[PDB]
Amino acid sequence: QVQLQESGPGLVKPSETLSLTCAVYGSSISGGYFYWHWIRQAPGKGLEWIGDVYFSGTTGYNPSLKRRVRISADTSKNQFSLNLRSVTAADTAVYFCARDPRGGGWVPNRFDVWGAGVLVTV
Amino acid sequence: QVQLQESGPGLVKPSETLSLTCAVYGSSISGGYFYWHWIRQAPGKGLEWIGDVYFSGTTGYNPSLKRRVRISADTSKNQFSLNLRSVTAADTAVYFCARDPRGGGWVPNRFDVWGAGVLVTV
Amino acid sequence: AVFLGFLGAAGSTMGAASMTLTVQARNLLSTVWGIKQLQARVLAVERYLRDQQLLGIWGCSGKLICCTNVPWNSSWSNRNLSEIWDNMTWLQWDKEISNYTQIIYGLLEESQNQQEKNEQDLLAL
Amino acid sequence: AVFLGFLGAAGSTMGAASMTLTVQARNLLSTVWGIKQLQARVLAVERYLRDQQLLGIWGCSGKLICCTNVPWNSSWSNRNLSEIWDNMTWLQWDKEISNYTQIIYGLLEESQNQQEKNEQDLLAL
Amino acid sequence: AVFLGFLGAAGSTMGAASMTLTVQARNLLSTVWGIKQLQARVLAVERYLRDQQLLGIWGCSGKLICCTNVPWNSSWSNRNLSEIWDNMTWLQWDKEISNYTQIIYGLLEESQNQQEKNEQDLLAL
Amino acid sequence: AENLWVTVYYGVPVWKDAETTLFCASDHNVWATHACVPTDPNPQEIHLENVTEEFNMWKNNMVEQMHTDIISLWDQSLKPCVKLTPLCVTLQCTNVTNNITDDMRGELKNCSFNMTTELRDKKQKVYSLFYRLDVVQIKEYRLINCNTSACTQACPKVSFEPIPIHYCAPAGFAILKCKDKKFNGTGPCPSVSTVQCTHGIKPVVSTQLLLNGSLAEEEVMIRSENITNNAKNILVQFNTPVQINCTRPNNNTRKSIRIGPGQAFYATGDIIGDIRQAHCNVSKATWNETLGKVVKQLRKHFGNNTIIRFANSSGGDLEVTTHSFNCGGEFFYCNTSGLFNSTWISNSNDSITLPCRIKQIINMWQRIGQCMYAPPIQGVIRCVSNITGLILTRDGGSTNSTTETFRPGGGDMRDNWRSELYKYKVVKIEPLGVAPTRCKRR
Amino acid sequence: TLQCTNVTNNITDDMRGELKNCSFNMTTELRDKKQKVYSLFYRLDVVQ
Amino acid sequence: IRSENITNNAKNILVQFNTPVQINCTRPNNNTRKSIRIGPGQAFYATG
Ligand SMILES: *[C@@H]1O[C@H](CO)[C@@H](O[C@@H]2O[C@H](CO)[C@@H](O[C@@H]3O[C@H](CO)[C@@H](O)[C@H](O[C@H]4O[C@H](CO)[C@@H](O)[C@H](O)[C@@H]4O)[C@@H]3O)[C@H](O)[C@H]2NC(C)=O)[C@H](O)[C@H]1NC(C)=O
Ligand SMILES: *[C@@H]1O[C@H](CO)[C@@H](O[C@@H]2O[C@H](CO)[C@@H](O)[C@H](O)[C@H]2NC(C)=O)[C@H](O)[C@H]1NC(C)=O
Ligand SMILES: *[C@@H]1O[C@H](CO)[C@@H](O[C@@H]2O[C@H](CO)[C@@H](O)[C@H](O)[C@H]2NC(C)=O)[C@H](O)[C@H]1NC(C)=O
Ligand SMILES: *[C@@H]1O[C@H](CO)[C@@H](O)[C@H](O)[C@H]1NC(C)=O
Ligand SMILES: *[C@@H]1O[C@H](CO)[C@@H](O)[C@H](O)[C@H]1NC(C)=O
Ligand SMILES: *[C@@H]1O[C@H](CO)[C@@H](O)[C@H](O)[C@H]1NC(C)=O
Ligand SMILES: *[C@@H]1O[C@H](CO)[C@@H](O)[C@H](O)[C@H]1NC(C)=O
Ligand SMILES: *[C@@H]1O[C@H](CO)[C@@H](O)[C@H](O)[C@H]1NC(C)=O
Ligand SMILES: *[C@@H]1O[C@H](CO)[C@@H](O)[C@H](O)[C@H]1NC(C)=O
Ligand SMILES: *[C@@H]1O[C@H](CO)[C@@H](O)[C@H](O)[C@H]1NC(C)=O
Ligand SMILES: *[C@@H]1O[C@H](CO)[C@@H](O)[C@H](O)[C@H]1NC(C)=O
Ligand SMILES: *[C@@H]1O[C@H](CO)[C@@H](O)[C@H](O)[C@H]1NC(C)=O
Ligand SMILES: *[C@@H]1O[C@H](CO)[C@@H](O)[C@H](O)[C@H]1NC(C)=O
Ligand SMILES: *[C@@H]1O[C@H](CO)[C@@H](O)[C@H](O)[C@H]1NC(C)=O
Ligand SMILES: *[C@@H]1O[C@H](CO)[C@@H](O)[C@H](O)[C@H]1NC(C)=O
Ligand SMILES: *[C@@H]1O[C@H](CO)[C@@H](O)[C@H](O)[C@H]1NC(C)=O
Ligand SMILES: *[C@@H]1O[C@H](CO)[C@@H](O)[C@H](O)[C@H]1NC(C)=O
Ligand SMILES: *[C@@H]1O[C@H](CO)[C@@H](O)[C@H](O)[C@H]1NC(C)=O
Ligand SMILES: *[C@@H]1O[C@H](CO)[C@@H](O)[C@H](O)[C@H]1NC(C)=O
Ligand SMILES: *[C@@H]1O[C@H](CO)[C@@H](O)[C@H](O)[C@H]1NC(C)=O
Ligand SMILES: *[C@@H]1O[C@H](CO)[C@@H](O)[C@H](O)[C@H]1NC(C)=O
Repeated sequence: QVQLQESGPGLVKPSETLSLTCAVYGSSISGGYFYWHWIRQAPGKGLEWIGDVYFSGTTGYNPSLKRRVRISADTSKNQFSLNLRSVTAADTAVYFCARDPRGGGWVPNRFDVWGAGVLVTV
Repeated sequence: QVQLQESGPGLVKPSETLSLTCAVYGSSISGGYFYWHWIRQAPGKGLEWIGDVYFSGTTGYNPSLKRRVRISADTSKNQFSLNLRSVTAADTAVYFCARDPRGGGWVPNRFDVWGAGVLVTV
Repeated sequence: AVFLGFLGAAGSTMGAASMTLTVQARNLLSTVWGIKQLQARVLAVERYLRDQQLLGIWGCSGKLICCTNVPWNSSWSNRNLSEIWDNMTWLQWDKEISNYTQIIYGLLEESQNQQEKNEQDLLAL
Repeated sequence: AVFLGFLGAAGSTMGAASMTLTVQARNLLSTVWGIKQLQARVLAVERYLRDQQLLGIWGCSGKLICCTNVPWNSSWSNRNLSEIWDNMTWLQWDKEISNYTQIIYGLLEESQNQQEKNEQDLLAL
Repeated sequence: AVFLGFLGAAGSTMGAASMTLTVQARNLLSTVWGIKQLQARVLAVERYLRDQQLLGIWGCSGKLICCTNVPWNSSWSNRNLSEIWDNMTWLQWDKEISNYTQIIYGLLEESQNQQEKNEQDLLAL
Repeated sequence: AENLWVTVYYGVPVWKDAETTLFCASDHNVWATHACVPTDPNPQEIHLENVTEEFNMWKNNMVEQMHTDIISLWDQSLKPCVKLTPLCVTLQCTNVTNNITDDMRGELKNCSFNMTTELRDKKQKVYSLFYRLDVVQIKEYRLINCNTSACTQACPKVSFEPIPIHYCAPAGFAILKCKDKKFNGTGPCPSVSTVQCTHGIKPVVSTQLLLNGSLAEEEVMIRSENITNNAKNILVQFNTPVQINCTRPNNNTRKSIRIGPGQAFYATGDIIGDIRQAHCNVSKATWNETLGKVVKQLRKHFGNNTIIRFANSSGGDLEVTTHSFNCGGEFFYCNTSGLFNSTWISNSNDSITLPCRIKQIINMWQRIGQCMYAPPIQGVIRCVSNITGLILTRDGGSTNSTTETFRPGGGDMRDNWRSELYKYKVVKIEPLGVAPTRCKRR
Repeated sequence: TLQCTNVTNNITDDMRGELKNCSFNMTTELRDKKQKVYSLFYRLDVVQ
Repeated sequence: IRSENITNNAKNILVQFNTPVQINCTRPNNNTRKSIRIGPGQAFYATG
């Protein structure tokens, strides 16, 4: 069984760093097979990709948030963290962390398993 | 306790190769930290550099005596030897062998420990 | 912390798995019970050294992705690149050409020897 | 006759000590007491082979002075060239960046992998 | 097998024997009775690793025929090329040039170090 | 003008004489095949042409290595066996009385003694037949080995039959053969051939009458370190078999006596039949022709007109005076005097029958403090071996006089191994080489 | 077990209460036999 | 004088001299060794 859990402050004062940590019990992050994305969903809106991180550190963020976000991934304890800097009043959303079998290119980007979904209100 | 001792013929017929062996008790020639020089001083005159030898064999002699001299250092028995060919009356002098801490860029040519000094009359 | 994803790309395609060779390449080296442990260490060392010697004989010393000038005979395999790097995995490829391996190694060896001889002849001038 | 000046340049500056790397490289390889000697030899061989594999993964195989293309981040050390190669020794330098070594190794590894991939892509054209 | 045609060219001239270096090269690696075979394997590994380390120090790593740039002093041998490659064998050559081997090894080592330093300062610009 | 520069070559075919440790290659017994490597089914032999190599059978480290290997193997094989410490007791013995033979008199003795049993607080009384050589007078007798050392019994399960052991070489080393026929061991050999592993080197142990081995291919060969000096031994290698039949015509019985908790002592019980001395039979015509070939080959090196005399063993220990060997676990000390009793000078169906003496307390190697106890073998023993060589020594002091006397000799077991490990030499490769060539790196 | 007595020949004052002439039975080469032997054992070695 | 902690008396103190003090010990008694067989091969050496 593979599943991810998100942890972090569910309520933070706007206008500073917001830290979330998604930890996966299942497929290892170190394995060069899966990309770890950080899809977000604001209330009354659709999904919104933020960024992804690979085992070798070739991360890529959304062009909209290429400056305000930083995704790190540590494999010793097998988790990955998202730091959203200078969060505004529009960042109140559910921050999902998803798995993509893009590595191992049998199939293109395809989010199959999703985390529980932690709602952060700022 | 570090010092140097010179050996060789103290009197030679002034037309042949003149051999003078300086052996150091203390530091090792093999170590690439010290250059081994062969300073000379004739009576009633000042000092006069002859040549130096490194552990790797990159020797350099005085331009005045670049043809008549050869310095060879053997690290198996930790000594070195000066061979001065075509000796003349001008070679009646005290032949000191000196240690230079130029190996390592801490200081420039800084002759600190000098041998006993053998007067090789000729 | 050197294990860190050993055989992680086993199920990946050849093209995708070729980008993580260093992960799998760095783990090849690391009374009677001491004898057995030391014998295992010596066996691992001998295997690694034979591997390195075989790589060096082909001129690929110190390279993880080294590609040579020996032509690929179609007799060994008829599948094209599109059906190899994007449609097949490394285990299937190894099982497919398992019986055409020694001749490829020999061809690489003589090709490297001929290349060295030609380089020597050219550089003599 | 091979020992013949092991270390020696320990007190020398980094620049001067870098000129005598060969002397410190030749000596890195060469009932229960036979086991003692055998285990010592096997441990030395394993350490040397691990060091050689680490050097090769960076593309510096068969080179004593091999310099790569990755940049020097200022956070690792703000000391300048005039004060590192002519005023500090190797032991002090190692003690200074003792805790910034693994990340440098990872950067070298990924840079060599990227260089090899780029060479393959360029040569394919 | 790897033993096929081992040596073989011992009686051949130096020029002819130089064309079959791979055959000899690939054959250099492969309770008390366990310590016999195990010690023999460790000894062979150590000898091969020392020889490879010497080759790498000379800059000919991963090369069977790698000719250097140090001049040949006529004192070692006054024989001309025609009278050595086409008229002498490797065993006789080794028996001839045995006293000057260590000096040539040192010359190769210092030449490789000087070349590395020259390349370093050239690449610095 | 020359502009020639140094070049380094790897994997060069250059070798130097060296000594290393060879290992097994075989294909339960005392010569343990469990700790011995399997052998390939297709051995590879690489013939080398236009190579002359200086061989010296008398400075081969491989023979000493094999001697140490054999001694260590025997010592290891004797470790998991019962120790006959309780056997050192006073034996009450009498002569064998049933169906006595004239030759077999002053021989095997019916001894009785008290020995321990499974229970410590008890003492059984047991009888057995002990050969004269085993016992010694203290009507009281004791084992000969009692005042030297307590020594262990040989386990019945393990067999002493020789098994070939191919001595390969480690990685980086090579074994050079010498197929050149008419080679006297020492000197240059022009026909050199590299071999991955040696041939069958069956570890048969004997004295003066070297059993199963590799026969010569051209004719009888004579080898000696210094034939001028009579101190050194002379090995004679035959080119044809001289097949010998050695037997013990005495149907014996084995009885197990419990000497401790699980330890069993195997003793000779009944001798049903008729007592008869074990005998060694050598063909008369075959021995005559073989010895004539030996005579011609020796005459080649000792002048065309000389008197040579083949006399019996000089003397010494029983091991170094009779043709000792093992056939089925019983060690026949067949005495060789009729074989070597003749004189040769310039110019049907009967076969000889040597006398043989069975012994159970054995000190095979020249060592004091260790023995064995060969258990008795049920039934009759017949091995029908192959005599394919001899070790002869010249009696010095004959001066320039035409008289010459070659007599059986040996004692040292290295000569037995040296006869099958003469063409092989061990060398170590030197793959690095340097030569001139028109080159410049850059 | 050892039957021991004090030495009495050429004994000095300092070497008193010291090495003792002990006699005892011991096994021999033949298992079914014993021999009475003697030895001089220092006091520190033996204990009553 | 060398010690791990000279202030603490628990640790020992090693004193290394610069010159040697010549000392000669001796056992003037002229003892004899006799070998008595306690078993097959094994022999015990005793004071005579
Ligand atoms: C020199 O070469 C000759 C050539 O034959 C060689 O003779 C061989 O001797 C061995 C000695 O053991 C013989 O092996 C025996 O053969 C008989 C008959 O086949 C067997 O019954 C024997 O069985 C024993 O082992 C069994 C367990 O495996 C026991 O259950 C049994 O009771 C016996 O103890 C045994 O295998 C061999 O037969 C002959 N060769 C021939 C062709 O008969 C001789 O040994 C060589 N060396 C010397 C020094 O002579
Ligand atoms: C798991 O592996 C299988 C094959 O082992 C993949 O199936 C392939 O899917 C692609 C889809 O683009 C097809 O083109 C291939 O033909 C399929 N392979 C075979 C052998 O038919 C599957 O996509 C992989 N799944 C994941 C999540 O990686
Ligand atoms: C011995 O080493 C010390 C430092 O390890 C050297 O001290 C340096 O000396 C130079 C020249 O005087 C100064 O520019 C440096 O600032 C000094 N550094 C330190 C840390 O003191 C000393 O010069 C060396 N001595 C010799 C003889 O080599
Ligand atoms: C190091 O050298 C550079 C060279 O320009 C200089 O700018 C800098 O101030 C120096 N720093 C120190 C600490 O000496
Ligand atoms: C790393 O080492 C440097 C060397 O002085 C030190 O200043 C720094 O605090 C160290 N950092 C950590 C995280 O240990
Ligand atoms: C090589 O040997 C000498 C000169 O070294 C000369 O007699 C001979 O002719 C030379 N060979 C050739 C082909 O000139
Ligand atoms: C057995 O026979 C021998 C023959 O010499 C004789 O000396 C010996 O006394 C006999 N045994 C007994 C117990 O008499
Ligand atoms: C040996 O003596 C015993 C009696 O101690 C007797 O029973 C046995 O038959 C005798 N055997 C022979 C061969 O004399
Ligand atoms: C065995 O014990 C009996 C008991 O009477 C004794 O007579 C006999 O001599 C013993 N056997 C020996 C000492 O060999
Ligand atoms: C052991 O006893 C036998 C028979 O008396 C004797 O020949 C031999 O010399 C003895 N061995 C020793 C070491 O005394
Ligand atoms: C003995 O020699 C004959 C001669 O051909 C041979 O057939 C037989 O196998 C040999 N037996 C051995 C070596 O045991
Ligand atoms: C062996 O033969 C060589 C020549 O091949 C000869 O010099 C030597 O004297 C011979 N030795 C004996 C013992 O025959
Ligand atoms: C053989 O012995 C004689 C004795 O006179 C001696 O001169 C000769 O040198 C010896 N042979 C060898 C090879 O040493
Ligand atoms: C030896 O005795 C046993 C005991 O019964 C018998 O089976 C066997 O046939 C006998 N041997 C011969 C050759 O008759
Ligand atoms: C040995 O020869 C004798 C007499 O010729 C004969 O009685 C006996 O049967 C022979 N034995 C063998 C094994 O040939
Ligand atoms: C040995 O016995 C075999 C068979 O019993 C026989 O063929 C051979 O001739 C005998 N050996 C002789 C008589 O030398
Ligand atoms: C056999 O050898 C012994 C000892 O060397 C000797 O006493 C005897 O006389 C020899 N045999 C003959 C028939 O001379
Ligand atoms: C061997 O037998 C002969 C003939 O009977 C005899 O003269 C010789 O003494 C015997 N050997 C020994 C060592 O007694
Ligand atoms: C031996 O002398 C000591 C000291 O006087 C004494 O205590 C001891 O009883 C003496 N031994 C005997 C057996 O009396
Ligand atoms: C030794 O045995 C004898 C025989 O009975 C006995 O009298 C003596 O006391 C024994 N020695 C001891 C117990 O020290
Ligand atoms: C030595 O022992 C004293 C005991 O009071 C302790 O206070 C002191 O710390 C010790 N020395 C060191 C270096 O810890």
